[PDB]
Amino acid sequence: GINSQLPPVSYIKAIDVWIGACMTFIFCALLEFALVNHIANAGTTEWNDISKRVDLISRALFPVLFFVFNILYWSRFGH
Amino acid sequence: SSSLPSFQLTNTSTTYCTSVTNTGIYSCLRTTIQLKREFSFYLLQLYIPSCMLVIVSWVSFWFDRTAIPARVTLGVTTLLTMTAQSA
Ligand SMILES: CC[C@H](C)[C@H]1O[C@]2(CC[C@@H]1C)C[C@@H]1C[C@@H](C/C=C(\C)[C@@H](O[C@H]3C[C@H](OC)[C@@H](O[C@H]4C[C@H](OC)[C@@H](O)[C@H](C)O4)[C@H](C)O3)[C@@H](C)/C=C/C=C3\CO[C@@H]4[C@H](O)C(C)=C[C@@H](C(=O)O1)[C@]34O)O2
Ligand SMILES: *[C@@H]1O[C@H](CO)[C@@H](O)[C@H](O)[C@H]1NC(C)=O
Ligand SMILES: CCCCCCCCCCC
Ligand SMILES: CCCCCCCC
Ligand SMILES: [Cl-]
Repeated sequence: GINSQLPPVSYIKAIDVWIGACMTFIFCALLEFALVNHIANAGTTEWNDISKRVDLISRALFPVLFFVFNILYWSRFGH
Repeated sequence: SSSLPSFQLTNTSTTYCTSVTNTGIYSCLRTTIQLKREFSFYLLQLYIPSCMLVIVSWVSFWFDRTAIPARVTLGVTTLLTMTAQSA
């Protein structure tokens, strides 16, 4: 939608950095699902509780990292 | 070139295009500019997002073969999105 109202240029816009980043946070979410689900069904309880550990870490790491991103992003382009 | 964001005016030429018509032979000049299409846009709006789309269809190879609902959801959504993008 946003990109349709713009002319094709030869440089990277700050709008691109922001869409691209959010895109990644969602892409890594999916990646996490696969990682968790994969080491989950593995027979041994060794991997199973690791699977659980990945969720616990994600539930906090993602938000923290996304907040860190915002801080860097806005200080870089809000100036 | 600054008022021409989408292309890059790489080369220009100055030539003659005199031709013989039914009403006579008419003298004619012809200037020619060569426009190279800027790639940055197509990299970001077409190529990158398609790779990112194909790569997603692969993360379903790591889901247990028992949970097919997850695989179809991925493979189909990425395929549908692919269509939209091309449209
Ligand atoms: C990295 C691609 C893979 C597929 C990853 O994609 C995702 C996640 C999954 C993969 C890991 C999603 C993807 C973004 C990337 C992350 C990319 C960035 C945060 C930025 O870009 C990087 C790489 C880029 O160089 C490819 C680099 O530019 C350099 C090198 C170039 O020369 C190779 C040169 O030309 C250039 C001048 O300087 C840049 C500095 O930094 C950011 C710019 C990317 C934005 C991407 C998009 C913005 O709107 C697009 C659209 O709305 C859409 C439908 C999808 C988005 C997307 O495709 O989102 C999108 O196309 O991650
Ligand atoms: C521009 O650049 C190249 C190099 O000389 C040449 O082959 C081409 O014909 C030129 N194009 C125009 C439109 O002048
Ligand atoms: C010890 C686990 C703590 C998990 C907290 C998750 C909070 C997420 C809030 C995101 C807005
Ligand atoms: C600028 C890219 C940030 C990606 C963060 C992903 C965290 C899961
Ligand atoms: Cl759906």
